Amino acid sequence: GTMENLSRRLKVTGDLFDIMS
Amino acid sequence: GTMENLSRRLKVTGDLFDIMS
Amino acid sequence: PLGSMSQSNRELVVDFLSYKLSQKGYSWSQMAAVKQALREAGDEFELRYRRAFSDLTSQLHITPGTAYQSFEQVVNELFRDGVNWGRIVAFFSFGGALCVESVDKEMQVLVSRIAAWMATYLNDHLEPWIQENGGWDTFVELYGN
Amino acid sequence: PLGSMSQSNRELVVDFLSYKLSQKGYSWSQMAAVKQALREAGDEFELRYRRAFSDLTSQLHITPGTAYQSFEQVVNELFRDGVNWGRIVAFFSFGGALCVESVDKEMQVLVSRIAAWMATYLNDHLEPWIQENGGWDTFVELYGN
Repeated sequence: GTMENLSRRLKVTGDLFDIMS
Repeated sequence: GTMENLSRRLKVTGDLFDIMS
Repeated sequence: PLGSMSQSNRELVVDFLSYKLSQKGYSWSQMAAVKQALREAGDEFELRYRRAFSDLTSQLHITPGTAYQSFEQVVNELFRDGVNWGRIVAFFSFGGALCVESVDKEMQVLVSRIAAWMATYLNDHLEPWIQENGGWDTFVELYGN
Repeated sequence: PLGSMSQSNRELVVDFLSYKLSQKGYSWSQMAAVKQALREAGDEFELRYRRAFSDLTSQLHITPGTAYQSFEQVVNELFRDGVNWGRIVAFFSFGGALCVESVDKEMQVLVSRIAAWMATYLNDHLEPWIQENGGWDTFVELYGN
């Protein structure tokens, strides 16, 4: 859905952020 | 006198600032 | 009203000095360090985010009557399967983008509501995890400077 | 010192969203528009100042015993022959540089004292001029971006 896609983009960008720290 | 000179530099910079507005 | 001129001027002083010290790098409080680390982590998160997708602010079609339900849904899916510092950063950036989108589309009323929804979610569902994982201090160590 | 009481998670939210709104140029209150305007004028003041001269933290020779007299002498001379918004900006930038110099030299104790001296000068000696000249909203009209 509309917000399912948003939270997926947020989730994956945050995870990338978390790994790089 | 150190403080008088700093006062002068602040006062003239403030006035140029005021003029450009 | 009695005393508000004086009070406003004290807030300007505090705000200007604080802006100026943190501008020059000096973290004086404990939460000052956390805030500084959060602001910069937010900036980096959004730089990566917009470099990979559109602007984080364009991905949201929100109205005052519908903002709450949308916010709680996006956040609940973001943490549905775990918490980590990066997703917590994503959670702040999302809220930040909601607020920017709201002021831009002339729904300024939503700003302080969004802050409340964030604080309530942060205090109810993120703060236990934070305490188990070293507190905000561990975050400052991982994402500051 | 400054902001020693703003340590809640709710404040962390409020701080992050404030940063994001003003980073994109949006104010959420009349006070917010004054703070943003004041911060920007100070930056622009200091860039103008440090080009024509040295950075204004470089010249200062403060101690706890002389800080007050130095602050009052400079400020009294700044406004000796009148007030305007430019000089008030200079006044804020001077206080800011005193604070930065103080922290840089490991005299952090002076930050809160300087903040009080600025607030006191503002409320007793500048505030009538501010009121007779349109209040801080007029400063925002002239110096807001």
